[PDB]
Amino acid sequence: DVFGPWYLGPIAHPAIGIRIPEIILTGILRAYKKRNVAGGLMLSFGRETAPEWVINAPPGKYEITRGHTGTSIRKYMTMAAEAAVKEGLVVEIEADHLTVAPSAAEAVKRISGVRTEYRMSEKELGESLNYIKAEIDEAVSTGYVNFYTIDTCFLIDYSAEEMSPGELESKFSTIFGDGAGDLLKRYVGRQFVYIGERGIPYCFTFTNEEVMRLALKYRESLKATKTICDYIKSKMSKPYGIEIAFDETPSLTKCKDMIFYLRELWEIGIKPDFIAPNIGFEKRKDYMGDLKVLEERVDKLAAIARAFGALLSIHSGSGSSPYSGKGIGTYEALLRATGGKIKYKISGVYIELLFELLASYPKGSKERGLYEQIFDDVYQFLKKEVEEEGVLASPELELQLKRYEEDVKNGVREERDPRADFFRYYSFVALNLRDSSGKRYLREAIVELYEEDRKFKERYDKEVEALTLRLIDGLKFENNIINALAWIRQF
Ligand code: NI
Repeated sequence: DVFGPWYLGPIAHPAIGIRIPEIILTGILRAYKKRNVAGGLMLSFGRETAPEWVINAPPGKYEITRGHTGTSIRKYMTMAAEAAVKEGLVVEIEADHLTVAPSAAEAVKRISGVRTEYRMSEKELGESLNYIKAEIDEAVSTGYVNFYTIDTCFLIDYSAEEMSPGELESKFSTIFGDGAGDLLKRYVGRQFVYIGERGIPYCFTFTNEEVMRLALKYRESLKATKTICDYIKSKMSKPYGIEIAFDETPSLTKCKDMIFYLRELWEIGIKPDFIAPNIGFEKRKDYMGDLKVLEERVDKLAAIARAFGALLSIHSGSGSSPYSGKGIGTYEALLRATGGKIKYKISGVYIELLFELLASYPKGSKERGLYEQIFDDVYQFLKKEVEEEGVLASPELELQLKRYEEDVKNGVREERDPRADFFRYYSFVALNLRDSSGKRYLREAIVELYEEDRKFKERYDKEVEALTLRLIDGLKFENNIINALAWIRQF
């Protein structure tokens, strides 16, 4: 009998972040149980979660952005595993975005519309890797981790695309040496053909110059991915999978880049189950492009991933509102493009939902008082970050803060609107703000409200379940457990 944490393999499934496992797990597991779903439960190792020793550190040691949910790796993994065992459910415990980066604030800025174009030192690379290993150690120590997403997008060298032909060749020869010819031979003068769900065969060929650029573009990303995957392999006594996070990049993912990246991974002995391309999805927004163009693009990239025994993993899955999915028509275009064989990720949307729910109670109520305190403390914390040029300060944040001010001044927007841009993007800091005794006072209050107020618990659980069911029914994950067991049985 199969239940609790299992590695599900490259099969269609939702994977859902649990920023406050205490309040979110009931509604999610209800929905999973109702639609007979094998789902993932996760948090991002670069931003949302952190090791215990980061979480339990005193105020001020670590940037607000590191483990900003207040939820440790041990905690989310143990709570989710144990909840699932208790509910008789198969789930996958995933470590989302193992992120190479100089800081969590940079990893956050990256997905909040902030132009930083920072460049990492060698010591920084080393420490980021050590941070990741330590995070891994905590995951492994729980006995429950099934799956890791690796994010080395910070290491992608965009200068390789702009090098002079003479500089290019010279660097290529020097780096790759006697392996240069082998590397070119894998690609140049070959017609690659990948067939999508549509039945359209897509043709790709490569010039030497293209291969040389791709190779220089991705060498550091590939090397770090290798180091991370070797460390995971050295520590895991149970089977697991890898996802490549390839989505937090400045432009759309190109077909040839992905062919190359997956193939080079393959050459060094890494076969991801999932790859997450940039397809034009943005955090906190319904899809803002042409649905036909989207389907076309996803059909191609899905076909490519398929030939490497992989599915696409869709990040930035939540949209403009907790109720909007990712826009009308968006799920249908993804399903046609993938025949339903797809992994889809959401996380932050559950806290947006929490906050708007609190905001919807009447002034006079404690629920709404709590909301207003959250909003006020966030606003003031961020003003102070801009004021003191703290770690989250940026021109973009400053503008959003001014936009909110202007709008309330001109009666365009009401005070404490949870839809104000700055709050939508930066409300996450609420869960890591601390009182003078260093407690996460707002996260503690939320959990208290939930644990002690029966009517609040009930309404939130219903909203969480409902949101998870919209995702499940929208992307046809109902009964996906069948393929998960077909994978597991093979072992
Ligand atoms: Ni993501």
